[PDB]
Amino acid sequence: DLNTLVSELPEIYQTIFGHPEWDGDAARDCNQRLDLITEQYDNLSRALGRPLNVLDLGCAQGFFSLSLASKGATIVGIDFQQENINVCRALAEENPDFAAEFRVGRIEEVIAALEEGEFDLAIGLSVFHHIVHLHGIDEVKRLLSRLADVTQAVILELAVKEEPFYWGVSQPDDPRELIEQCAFYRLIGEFDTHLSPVPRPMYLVSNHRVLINDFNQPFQHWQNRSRRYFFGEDYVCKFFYYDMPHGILTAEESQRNKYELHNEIKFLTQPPAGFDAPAVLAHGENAQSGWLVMEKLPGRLLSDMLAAGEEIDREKILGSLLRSLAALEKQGFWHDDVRPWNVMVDARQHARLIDFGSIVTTSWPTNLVQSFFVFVNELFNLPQPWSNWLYAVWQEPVERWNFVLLLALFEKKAKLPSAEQQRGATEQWIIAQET
Amino acid sequence: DLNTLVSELPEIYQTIFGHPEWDGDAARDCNQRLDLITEQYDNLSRALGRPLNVLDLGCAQGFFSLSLASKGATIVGIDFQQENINVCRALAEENPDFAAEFRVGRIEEVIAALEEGEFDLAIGLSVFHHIVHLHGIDEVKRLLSRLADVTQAVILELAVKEEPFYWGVSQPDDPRELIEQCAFYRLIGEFDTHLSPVPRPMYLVSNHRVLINDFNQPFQHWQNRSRRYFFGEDYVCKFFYYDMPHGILTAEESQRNKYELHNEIKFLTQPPAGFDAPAVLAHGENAQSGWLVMEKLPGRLLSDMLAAGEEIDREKILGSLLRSLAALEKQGFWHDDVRPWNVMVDARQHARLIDFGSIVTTSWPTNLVQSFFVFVNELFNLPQPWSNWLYAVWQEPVERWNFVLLLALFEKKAKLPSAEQQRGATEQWIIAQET
Amino acid sequence: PRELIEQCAFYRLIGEFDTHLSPVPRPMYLVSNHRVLINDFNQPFQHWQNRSRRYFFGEDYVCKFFYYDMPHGILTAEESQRNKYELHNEIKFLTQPPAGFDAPAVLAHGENAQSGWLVMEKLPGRLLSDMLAAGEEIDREKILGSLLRSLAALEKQGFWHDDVRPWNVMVDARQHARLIDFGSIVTTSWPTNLVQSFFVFVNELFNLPQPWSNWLYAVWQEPVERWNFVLLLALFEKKAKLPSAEQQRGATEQWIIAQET
Ligand SMILES: C[S@@+](CC[C@H](N)C(=O)[O-])C[C@H]1O[C@@H](n2cnc3c(N)ncnc32)[C@H](O)[C@@H]1O
Ligand SMILES: C[S@@+](CC[C@H](N)C(=O)[O-])C[C@H]1O[C@@H](n2cnc3c(N)ncnc32)[C@H](O)[C@@H]1O
Ligand SMILES: O=c1cc(N2CCOCC2)oc2c(-c3ccccc3)cccc12
Ligand SMILES: O=c1cc(N2CCOCC2)oc2c(-c3ccccc3)cccc12
Ligand SMILES: O=c1cc(N2CCOCC2)oc2c(-c3ccccc3)cccc12
Ligand SMILES: [Cl-]
Ligand SMILES: [Cl-]
Ligand SMILES: [Cl-]
Repeated sequence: DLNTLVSELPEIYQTIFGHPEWDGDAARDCNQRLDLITEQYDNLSRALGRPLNVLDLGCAQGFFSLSLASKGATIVGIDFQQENINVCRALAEENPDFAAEFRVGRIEEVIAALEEGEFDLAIGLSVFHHIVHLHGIDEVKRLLSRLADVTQAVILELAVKEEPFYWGVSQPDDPRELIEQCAFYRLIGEFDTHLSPVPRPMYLVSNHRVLINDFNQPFQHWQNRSRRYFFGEDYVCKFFYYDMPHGILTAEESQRNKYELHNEIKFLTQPPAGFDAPAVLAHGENAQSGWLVMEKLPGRLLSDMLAAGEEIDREKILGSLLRSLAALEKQGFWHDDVRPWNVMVDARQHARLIDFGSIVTTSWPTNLVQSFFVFVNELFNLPQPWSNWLYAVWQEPVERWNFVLLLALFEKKAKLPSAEQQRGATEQWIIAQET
Repeated sequence: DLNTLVSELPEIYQTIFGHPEWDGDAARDCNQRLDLITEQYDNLSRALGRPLNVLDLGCAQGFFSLSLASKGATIVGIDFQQENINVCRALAEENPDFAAEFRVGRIEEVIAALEEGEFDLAIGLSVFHHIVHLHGIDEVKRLLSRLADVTQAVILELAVKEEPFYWGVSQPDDPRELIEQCAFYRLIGEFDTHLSPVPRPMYLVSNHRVLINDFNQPFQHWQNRSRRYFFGEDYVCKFFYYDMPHGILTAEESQRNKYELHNEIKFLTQPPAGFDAPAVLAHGENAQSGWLVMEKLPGRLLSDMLAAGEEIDREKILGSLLRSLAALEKQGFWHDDVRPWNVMVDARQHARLIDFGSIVTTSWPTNLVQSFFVFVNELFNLPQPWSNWLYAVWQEPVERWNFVLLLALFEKKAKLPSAEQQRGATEQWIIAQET
Repeated sequence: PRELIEQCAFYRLIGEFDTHLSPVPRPMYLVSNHRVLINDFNQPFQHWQNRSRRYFFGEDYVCKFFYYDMPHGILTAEESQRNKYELHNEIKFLTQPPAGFDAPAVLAHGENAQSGWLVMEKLPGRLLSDMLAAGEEIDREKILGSLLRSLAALEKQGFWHDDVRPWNVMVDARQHARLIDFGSIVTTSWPTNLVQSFFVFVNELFNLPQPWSNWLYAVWQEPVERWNFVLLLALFEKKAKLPSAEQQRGATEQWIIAQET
């Protein structure tokens, strides 16, 4: 009988599915977490085009398991207390069409035994802090990595050290230390536990997909540490953290990240005429982070080609870059931050800027022209006619320095007088000194 | 002045009796516990026919003490904080007709000094976990035993390990480990502490009385471990636990207990004509347990008589049992589970079944006839004419096996042919093999 | 060293090397969580299951992988040798099946000192033991008849299966059953013992209502030299016409079978 199985629960942690006579007794009503979890279930189910297999770790009285089985999910619920599992099976028996199984088992053993592809979605709500408390942080991170490795998505609600209880003392400094080794993660909500005023963050995590409410796609590789890049078949997703764990970002740096991304979004959604910019496939910002999905460009980053000493055509790289810098300038745009790590080189040795967070609209623009000289020097130090080019620019009154001029003198550099035949000289040492 | 004594309380744990200006400040309102405690006070007072002497251990600000003294109880309240006792006496002085005394003392010392008969009822609400936390579980069990030994009834509210605080870690696995050595105990409610979402069970416990809301009587002995039997002057109370501590019962076993008792109740309240069944004096079931009070039968259990090798008349035991089995069968009833531990033998060597939880109403009934053969063998291996009896039954087509037939062949067994003169033979080895 | 890898899905010792530090060589293992990597058959699998036998399931194959050499006390000399014998035997049966019996096609096979493997076409359905445990609905008529029909066909060609259990039988969606573990196939009062355990099988499958009990009772009346699978199948097909067991003495055989079980 259910009355008996319920009374024997050491704790009525969750709502008893379909049995509201216990809602007043449940530690946690579960409706807020459920609303968020069903939404993420729908997203991933829509993306995969089918009902999902769901794993529920530390599933307690089965509420999220049954509730998802109710929407047509196939669920396995795991808990290490026999009493919790007894209630789960009795509830599944009241719902014989739900495809729902429950097992007494330890989460550590189950994760060691999972096979990639068995489950699309795993949920682990308020369970891992127990494992943290007994096995430590490193083991939990490896468990969580493997859980992300073998599913499409993981949803975690994580207890935090700010909670007032003795076990809080064993928690990482920040719940993100448990998951930051995973590829993709995004805070999706914050929940009241009824134990204290400190809420628990809920995270959506994946080692296989970009899971953004608007764009749900596998990626095949990813790279960095408060910016992440996910590479899919024809996209790059640029993911910025504003809110970072630990001392990582200063107020200042969070705000630059935010500003740079907002700015990249604004530039790319309304590019200037005369400039070829990557198409924007999706974008969004929230308190913790912001993201931008773009069409993916071919080639390698210039910094890589220089580090991994691969062969480069500096004429073609400089000319193509300068041509775009001049086109930009004609429309009243400039790039603050022209560096080898911001430039991509395609197979035909043509270059383009890739980080548009540093695009600005307002002795301008002499400072930028100046650092471009440095850029040129790092790119190589200067042989003729490159040195002749720089020397001609140095002879210009300063109010004439701009990118149209830089480009025009670059295109005629073979006809310009020989710098080493003049005094000359100076400008050599100035640029060399910044570098 | 009371204002002062109250402000000096380290904690306003309870409502200040008669002073509602502090109800907003009290940790616990106490009205829910009080409602339950007054009800149990009334029951026991009605059964003893007089006002009760009540002991209140760790009585804090005196609320339950004063509230019971208000209904005419004589109360002694004990607490080890001077501040709590100061408030208790000032409140008793506002109520000079209440027969109420308060003492600063330790619960451990007070219980060591109690004399049986001084107090009818003791209450210990949310106090013993402190003693558990300092002296351990074994000492607390002995304290609780002695408290049950020297009173008629004890009411305990017990903290549990599921509560979120550091001291929970010192608690038994299950609060019932503190009391299960006591004879009678029954969960009567579950209370919100305002420290957390985990409620505290309240237990009614006795080493002298069956305390069932409908039947409140001394018992003189008791026996077993999820079934208990209390023996009073003309009753047996059969008490079944559905909800047990620890791994004790499986879902399966709780449900059998429930079903068996429900079934015993249904059979005994409407017995078949032609069968003499023990009269039912009271019965009830709830989530944790169920109980049945019956008139008490004379004699000893057959299993005891066999173990303690006391002398038996197998003819009279078998015939009288068979006669009742046949009468039952005629009315469409059978007993699933005819064993020596289910049979009682009176001084005239006549036997009767005592456990009717295994009574059923639907090749039936061959399996039962079969195990009866085993029963017969355990009871003894077979000399003549017993073996001749079994051999005759074995010769019957199976659709004819039933208890009327078993009884009829048993009564004529001295005239039946000699089994050892036939082949014979088999059936000997079959039964011997189950056994 | 296998404790370091046995949690991985697929692993196979491929050699043993001299380190020049000592006379003790170091094993080399090939390990995968995604592919069956057998020198002759190299394919992804999508799931796997058990603990000295492993099963890998790919799109149209099952790979059956037997360990002869196990870590720790796991297998006795005896048990390694049974594993070896059972797999060798499954290979020999399946590569030359009897006419009149439909057997899974063999896609690859091999044995070495540590282990042996067999890749077969994959059958549809669920294992009978699962359907009984996970109490899913079954047609015992169709399961028993189809099984018996194959047991009789086998017997006609001089083959028997030693070990007919729910965990050795697969049931397709049309409730038709087939044997799946052919390591227990034998070629030589035979075959009474097997007929006997089949009675137990029948009982576990359910205890017996009519006409099932009538079927068993008829068999029990047969002189023992007549017990075989052709007979079992023939009496099973006519069980609705056989006399009622409970109208006879009867009786015995009920208790005998019930007692083994
Ligand atoms: C705080 S509750 C959370 C229950 C449920 N996940 C929820 O949030 O609604 C933690 C649950 O995990 C279970 N649990 C804790 N550690 C576990 C482990 N190592 N393996 C399996 N279950 C565990 C406990 O039995 C308990 O039901
Ligand atoms: C949590 S409060 C409960 C008060 C009261 N029984 C109630 O439930 O309303 C525990 C009380 O027990 C008292 N106390 C704790 N340990 C004690 C001991 N060993 N002897 C006497 N009093 C004690 C404390 O002073 C405190 O008033
Ligand atoms: O469109 C892009 C294509 C790439 N390439 C595509 C092939 O993989 C190597 C990187 O990278 C981009 C990056 C980037 C970020 C980190 C490292 C390297 C490149 C930033 C913005 C846009 C792109
Ligand atoms: O009416 C009854 C009388 C007794 N007797 C009465 C004298 O004391 C010995 C037991 O016992 C009963 C038991 C029982 C339970 C445990 C042990 C022994 C008996 C169960 C049900 C009914 C009765
Ligand atoms: O062809 C087969 C198909 C299957 N099925 C196919 C679908 O997955 C469930 C198992 O299983 C087989 C097994 C087996 C081994 C372990 C568990 C269950 C089955 C053994 C031999 C052959 C097969
Ligand atoms: Cl957690
Ligand atoms: Cl307590
Ligand atoms: Cl704490």
